[PDB]
Amino acid sequence: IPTENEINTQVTPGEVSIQLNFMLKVHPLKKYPVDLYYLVDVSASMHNNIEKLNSVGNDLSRKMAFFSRDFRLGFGSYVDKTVSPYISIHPERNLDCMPPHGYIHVLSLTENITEFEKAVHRQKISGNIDTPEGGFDAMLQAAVCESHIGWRKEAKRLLLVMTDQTSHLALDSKLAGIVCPNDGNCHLKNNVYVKSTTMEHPSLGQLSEKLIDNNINVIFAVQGKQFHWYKDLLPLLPGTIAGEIESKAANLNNLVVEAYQKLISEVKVQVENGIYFNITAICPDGSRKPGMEGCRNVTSNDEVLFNVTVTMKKCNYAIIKPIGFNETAKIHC
Amino acid sequence: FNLDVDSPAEYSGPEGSYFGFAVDFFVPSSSRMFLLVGAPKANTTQPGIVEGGQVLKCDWSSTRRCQPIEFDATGNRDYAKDDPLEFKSHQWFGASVRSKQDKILACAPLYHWRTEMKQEREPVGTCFLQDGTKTVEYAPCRSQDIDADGQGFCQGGFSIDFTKADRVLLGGPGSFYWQGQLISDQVAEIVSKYDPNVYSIKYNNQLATRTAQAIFDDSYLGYSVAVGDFNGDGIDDFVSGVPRAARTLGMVYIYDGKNMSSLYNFTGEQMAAYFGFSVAATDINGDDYADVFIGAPLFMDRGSDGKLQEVGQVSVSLQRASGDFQTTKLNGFEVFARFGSAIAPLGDLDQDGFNDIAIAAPYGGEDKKGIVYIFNGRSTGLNAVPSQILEGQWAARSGCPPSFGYSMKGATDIDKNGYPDLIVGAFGVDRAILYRARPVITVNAGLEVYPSILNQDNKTCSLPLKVSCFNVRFCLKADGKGVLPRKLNFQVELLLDKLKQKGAIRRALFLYSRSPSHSKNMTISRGGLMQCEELIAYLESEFRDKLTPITIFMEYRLDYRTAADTTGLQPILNQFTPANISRQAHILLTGG
Ligand SMILES: *[C@@H]1O[C@H](CO)[C@@H](O[C@@H]2O[C@H](CO)[C@@H](O[C@@H]3O[C@H](CO[C@H]4O[C@H](CO)[C@@H](O)[C@H](O[C@H]5O[C@H](CO)[C@@H](O)[C@H](O)[C@@H]5O)[C@@H]4O)[C@@H](O)[C@H](O[C@H]4O[C@H](CO)[C@@H](O)[C@H](O)[C@@H]4O)[C@@H]3O)[C@H](O)[C@H]2NC(C)=O)[C@H](O)[C@H]1NC(C)=O
Ligand SMILES: *[C@@H]1O[C@H](CO)[C@@H](O[C@@H]2O[C@H](CO)[C@@H](O[C@@H]3O[C@H](CO[C@H]4O[C@H](CO)[C@@H](O)[C@H](O)[C@@H]4O)[C@@H](O)[C@H](O[C@H]4O[C@H](CO)[C@@H](O)[C@H](O)[C@@H]4O)[C@@H]3O)[C@H](O)[C@H]2NC(C)=O)[C@H](O)[C@H]1NC(C)=O
Ligand SMILES: *[C@@H]1O[C@H](CO)[C@@H](O[C@@H]2O[C@H](CO)[C@@H](O[C@@H]3O[C@H](CO)[C@@H](O)[C@H](O[C@H]4O[C@H](CO)[C@@H](O)[C@H](O)[C@@H]4O)[C@@H]3O)[C@H](O)[C@H]2NC(C)=O)[C@H](O)[C@H]1NC(C)=O
Ligand SMILES: *[C@@H]1O[C@H](CO)[C@@H](O[C@@H]2O[C@H](CO)[C@@H](O[C@@H]3O[C@H](CO)[C@@H](O)[C@H](O[C@H]4O[C@H](CO)[C@@H](O)[C@H](O)[C@@H]4O)[C@@H]3O)[C@H](O)[C@H]2NC(C)=O)[C@H](O)[C@H]1NC(C)=O
Ligand SMILES: *[C@@H]1O[C@H](CO)[C@@H](O[C@@H]2O[C@H](CO)[C@@H](O[C@@H]3O[C@H](CO)[C@@H](O)[C@H](O[C@H]4O[C@H](CO)[C@@H](O)[C@H](O)[C@@H]4O)[C@@H]3O)[C@H](O)[C@H]2NC(C)=O)[C@H](O)[C@H]1NC(C)=O
Ligand SMILES: *[C@@H]1O[C@H](CO)[C@@H](O[C@@H]2O[C@H](CO)[C@@H](O)[C@H](O)[C@H]2NC(C)=O)[C@H](O)[C@H]1NC(C)=O
Ligand SMILES: *[C@@H]1O[C@H](CO)[C@@H](O[C@@H]2O[C@H](CO)[C@@H](O)[C@H](O)[C@H]2NC(C)=O)[C@H](O)[C@H]1NC(C)=O
Ligand SMILES: *[C@@H]1O[C@H](CO)[C@@H](O)[C@H](O)[C@H]1NC(C)=O
Ligand SMILES: *[C@@H]1O[C@H](CO)[C@@H](O)[C@H](O)[C@H]1NC(C)=O
Ligand SMILES: [Ca+2]
Ligand SMILES: [Ca+2]
Ligand SMILES: [Ca+2]
Ligand SMILES: [Ca+2]
Ligand SMILES: [Ca+2]
Ligand SMILES: [Mg+2]
Repeated sequence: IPTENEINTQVTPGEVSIQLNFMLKVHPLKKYPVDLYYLVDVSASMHNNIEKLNSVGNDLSRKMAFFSRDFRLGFGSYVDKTVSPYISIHPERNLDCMPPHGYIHVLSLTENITEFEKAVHRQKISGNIDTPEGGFDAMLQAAVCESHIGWRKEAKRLLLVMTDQTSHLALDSKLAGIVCPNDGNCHLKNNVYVKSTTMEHPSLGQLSEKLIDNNINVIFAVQGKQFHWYKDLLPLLPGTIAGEIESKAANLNNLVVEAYQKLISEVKVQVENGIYFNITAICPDGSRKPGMEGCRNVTSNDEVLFNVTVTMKKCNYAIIKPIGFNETAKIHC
Repeated sequence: FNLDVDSPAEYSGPEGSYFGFAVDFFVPSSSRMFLLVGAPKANTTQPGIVEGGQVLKCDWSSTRRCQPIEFDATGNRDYAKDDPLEFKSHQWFGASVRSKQDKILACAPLYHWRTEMKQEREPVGTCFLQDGTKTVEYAPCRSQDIDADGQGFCQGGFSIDFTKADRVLLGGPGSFYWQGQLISDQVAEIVSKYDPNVYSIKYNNQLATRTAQAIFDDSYLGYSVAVGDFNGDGIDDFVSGVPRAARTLGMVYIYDGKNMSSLYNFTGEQMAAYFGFSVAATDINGDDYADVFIGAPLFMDRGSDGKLQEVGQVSVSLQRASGDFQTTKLNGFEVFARFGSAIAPLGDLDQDGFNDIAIAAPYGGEDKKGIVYIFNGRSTGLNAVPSQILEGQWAARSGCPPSFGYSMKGATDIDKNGYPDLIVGAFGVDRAILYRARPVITVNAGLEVYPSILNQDNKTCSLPLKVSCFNVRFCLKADGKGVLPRKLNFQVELLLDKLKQKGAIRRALFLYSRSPSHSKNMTISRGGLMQCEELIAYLESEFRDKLTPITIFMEYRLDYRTAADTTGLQPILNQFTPANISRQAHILLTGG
């Protein structure tokens, strides 16, 4: 009904006040600053993958700087919770390995790219027992720890998780005697996940919430058959995509760009919080889908709006977020 | 709906011991009854062991004293000089407790031993079983098949249960690269075949699952267990959750209790919902067919707005004589509350003829104190609307949330009032609470009005002048199952012509009272026929409105204080019984 002034939001209108059908215009800009964070499983099975990515990011920055005005790059490693039965707890325990660890943020986002190469080759490999690796804790930490990693409030915040096997689940922790659910807040003292042995892995609900709130788009880069695993989870984490690292590997740069042009090629909406809302799609081409399923292939230029029908039954403010975006529309008998 | 929440019995344990991580009833074969509470991180007297854990027996009557049960006062045994055999420190003893008459079985799922061939530390898990006098150890997963390739990380005792025929069922989620494993051994053999000097005891009539293909790796069979007949043989069959099976889609295996042959498979619906975290078996529709309840605490539901909300979900699968199941699902209510973390059969809580059940949301309610919902069984299945909601009364002491409801056990009548009771653990605050079932009273009320159609010019009665009059008669009887007082005191309040509010005039009043109201203390015998009482009430120059009927309304309320027993447990009225009724009267209009 009433539309706020001075816009200054990419979703139009930016604020509305209805008291009980209107259309809101989302429109992605072409040149987006980009924040790429490589979060990588450094278990044994990844020895080939680490060796590969020693000097490949240096090349990708070419394509990305061509895709994005600004481009910054960060790096962090993870393995598993450092507690039995996830690791062997013998005071010893065959080739050059580093000790296991929950998660270490090693390099904050920076434009100077050679720093990334120097950091990755300096990286070594650990090892544990159970095949799945506790990746979700690292994901949550890289998500909420905004200041430490250095996510820019303007850039498309891409978290590339690189692994080869399935990730651990929250209730898995119970085996280790860890039964205190994840609290979802940053717990890095010296760039080390100090709560790896005290809190459970984050559940998909907590992780989705933390990604959407911090506006992080996840890219699952995996190798083995477990790609399908991370693929079948995509419907549960909106604004996330998966890419298969093919056997020989080295498709990392091309994979992440193919994944990048797919979120610029999609604008999907999600509302948070007694009232029902009904959504219809308005893509460049004539297509009419429910809001939860946002248009795809969307050219960066073309406008894209959604209808909202508000019908209150019982006599606060709701928020309508286009996933992947940082600007939003707040809406207020 | 009949759980006493004003004065439940509260028990506490040492701070930081996770007192209340597992609870159970101890009922020896005509003897006193006790509570059992596990304290897995409790420090112990056994020398050189830190947070060995223990299991406390808590008195029922008089003081709420909890004394530990001595299953093993020894430290770590040595296999060779300065070569420890086992590592009881942080073994989490008491993390799994189950009782059966004189038998108490406790387990330490994080117990480690080095193995007899090399110097390692492998969490094979262990248990200690205690009957009348004897106390034996039971470690079916510490054997020759060591390391992850076998039973090295099996963590035997992660979940346990008994069968009707005194047979122990144990789950080991870490066997064969976390394919999980189930093991069933006769109590008599665990006793007889025990040997203090043999570390890998062999039991003759043992039943166990065989290692399988690698596709089943990291599935966590035995994460949770339950027992019940599901093939009509009389022998309790085995039920176990496999939360990581089917590509983290979860499953529930059911094996024949006679020879560990696969019987049935439940498969989850949502990935990573942990379908199979909790499991229970009980006949919920009184069909004498064990029904299966399966928890998925991390389930996410998509509601109106499309936003996925992690609320958890419980699947209620009713067994039918044919063999298959009639499955109905039941979502949570509060986000991140993990509805379905714990599932506890309660027996016939209200003693209505259908067993009931409790489902926990340990991380729900105000400030995440934890909640326990109660559901009543019906002929048609389970009533999906909870009849009672139990809330924790403690806040985050440190790190770990209260977790009220994470563990709980029912179906035992500890006070012997005819109704099963319930224990609820909250280990995050080191507490356990016993909620006792109040006896349910069913009340039949009657109300008659004669003559129903009044005649303004009748004027039969003589006011202590004359006025038209009629008779109002209220009857009452009550009875109930279990233990209750012989005389039940109800107070009945009657009002005349309610549809006309207080601000408006009234027309029908009582004779002896000259008032619209009538109260009466009424002492009716329990189980007898209807005690009735009738009184006269009279009714134009004082009111113009005659088109609005005259309602004669009656409400009744029993006296709880006088009906309570010696322990203070007050009776309660059936949940679905109107506390009031009404009849009507009208005036003859002109007519002729
Ligand atoms: C519920 O769901 C569960 C699991 O989801 C079901 O349980 C699974 O059932 C299947 C089918 O019955 C089981 O697979 C069987 O595997 C055996 C193999 O025996 C194993 O043990 C032998 C002793 O070590 C070993 O020799 C075998 O060798 C393996 O490795 C070699 C390679 O070296 C390989 O070539 C073999 O094939 C084996 O994989 C093996 O370790 C197999 O014999 C069974 O096959 C039958 O039918 C096939 C035809 O396809 C035939 O070729 C065989 O000869 C045999 O007649 C079968 O594939 C699986 O192990 C079970 N897993 C678990 C965890 O229980 C359960 O059945 C479901 N129940 C219901 C009611 O739905
Ligand atoms: C059962 O009994 C055991 C002891 O028999 C208790 O275990 C002790 O618990 C206390 C907690 O109150 C621990 O105190 C902490 O110690 C940390 C260092 O411990 C490490 O180093 C020792 C060797 O020096 C190792 O043995 C040990 O395993 C660890 O590797 C400190 O860093 C902690 O400091 C922090 O907390 C204090 C508050 O106490 C703050 O003031 C500090 O600023 C800092 O934040 C802390 O002091 C103690 O280490 C434990 N000992 C052992 C041997 O484990 C159990 O708690 C007890 N359990 C129950 C249920 O009763
Ligand atoms: C949500 O994200 C959007 C991003 O699209 C954001 O709006 C953008 O904010 C950035 C903030 O820097 C703007 O970028 C500036 O653009 C102007 C003109 O193009 C530049 O001159 C600015 O120069 C900066 O960068 C230089 C080096 O790169 C520095 O030397 C200099 O000091 C400046 O820091 C700067 O690049 C961008 O123009 C807007 N775009 C739009 C469409 O508004 C928005 O603010 C975010 N939402 C919230 C709530 O913050
Ligand atoms: C554990 O015990 C269960 C039963 O308690 C058992 O499951 C049953 O096994 C029997 C095998 O003895 C199965 O019976 C067979 O079924 C097939 C197909 O239905 C029939 O074709 C077979 O007929 C021939 O075999 C008979 C064997 O007695 C002959 O007598 C007959 O003349 C035929 O030649 C045979 O009847 C049965 O189907 C299953 N299931 C059930 C519900 O009965 C399981 O195998 C045992 N597992 C062990 C011991 O590991
Ligand atoms: C003016 O009002 C007076 C009363 O205020 C009224 O007198 C009534 O007369 C009838 C006879 O025509 C009486 O009828 C019986 O009354 C007793 C009450 O003591 C009832 O219990 C009787 O019903 C019982 O038996 C029935 C079997 O036939 C059952 O079906 C029923 O459930 C009862 O158990 C029966 O009604 C009546 O009692 C009196 N009134 C009173 C208060 O006693 C008079 O008729 C009115 N004026 C006119 C012109 O009628
Ligand atoms: C970008 O990073 C490189 C990598 O460290 C920096 O090169 C370093 O320069 C310092 C001098 O300031 C030398 O002491 C280091 O040995 C150099 N490191 C390497 C690996 O050669 C470079 O200075 C950085 N650029 C900016 C603008 O900060
Ligand atoms: C526009 O979107 C459609 C689907 O929404 C794309 O069609 C897909 O094309 C890719 C290869 O480009 C295939 O792998 C998919 O199987 C196709 N799916 C469907 C449903 O057709 C189409 O390619 C997009 N257009 C452009 C130019 O990329
Ligand atoms: C939204 O509209 C569709 C019809 O397009 C209808 O089926 C659905 O029930 C509506 N949702 C709500 C929450 O009203
Ligand atoms: C009488 O009971 C009904 C439910 O049976 C209830 O809705 C109503 O409010 C009650 N009336 C009074 C006066 O309490
Ligand atoms: Ca692992
Ligand atoms: Ca059976
Ligand atoms: Ca049944
Ligand atoms: Ca019942
Ligand atoms: Ca009782
Ligand atoms: Mg690995």
